[PDB]
Amino acid sequence: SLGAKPFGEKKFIEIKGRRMAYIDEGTGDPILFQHGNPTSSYLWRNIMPHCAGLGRLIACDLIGMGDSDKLDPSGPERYTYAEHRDYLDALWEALDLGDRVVLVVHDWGSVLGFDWARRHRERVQGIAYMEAVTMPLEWADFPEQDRDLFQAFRSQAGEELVLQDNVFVEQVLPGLILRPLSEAEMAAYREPFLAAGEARRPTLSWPRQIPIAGTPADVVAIARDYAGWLSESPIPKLFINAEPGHLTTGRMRDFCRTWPNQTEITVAGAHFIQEDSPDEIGAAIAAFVRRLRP
Ligand SMILES: [Ca+2]
Ligand SMILES: [Cl-]
Ligand SMILES: [Cl-]
Repeated sequence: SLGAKPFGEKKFIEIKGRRMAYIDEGTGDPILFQHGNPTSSYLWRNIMPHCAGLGRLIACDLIGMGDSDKLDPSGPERYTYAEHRDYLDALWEALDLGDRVVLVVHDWGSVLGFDWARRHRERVQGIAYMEAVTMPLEWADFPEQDRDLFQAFRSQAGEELVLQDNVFVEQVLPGLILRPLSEAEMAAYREPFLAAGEARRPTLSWPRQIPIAGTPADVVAIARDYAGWLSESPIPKLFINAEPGHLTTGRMRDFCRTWPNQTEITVAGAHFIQEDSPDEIGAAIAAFVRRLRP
């Protein structure tokens, strides 16, 4: 069902001298849910219950997000993809995930998860993905109506929009969810970002890192690498397509539809589809995991 309550209990662990927060419920092989910008483990709260008893259910809060520590001193050079990956790699190592992991990914969680899967392919049992960065983008691949805003994030205007005015949390987020969010739901999304200034830096560093028209080159190369790999990998896949969808449409979707050994369903949603169709998404993930784990 829908609902504003988080799933399970937040746990904390020290990583590179910082505390990171995560949900870790149940036993067995992990089903690892990764949020992106500007969300947290909270994104998965109505989806994870569908996988009850099917494995160890894990959702990590990226550094500087959710209940994870902020980086200090924060600034325009902090919270790059590379820095997030250092923290998340270390957290995932610390969690003792074993060698039959099912990844469930979204948004920046997909860049992180697809890249981790490429690097740890022997340990990946299945990959479920939705509204994901399936390959590097060209501007034509970025949803037309949001181009100007994201171009502004990727300019000097970004600090005012995001650090001062919290545009990613307050405008982009509800703008890409089809149903109205409750007061409690927005409170949960707002909480890590209540203070103006550097507390909000992760939500600006993220759009600045999106691999678009060759920039930034490091993230482009990472996405190029995992795009080639996923297009050939026999690892079972679940593609949760969205209508109307947002990012994973057009050529982005044409491309991921070429990936081997893949099941697809379509659910209602734009970008943050977990808030529109959580039960349809959860049901599909659970069915996928049941087939992977007979
Ligand atoms: Ca909306
Ligand atoms: Cl095992
Ligand atoms: Cl972003």
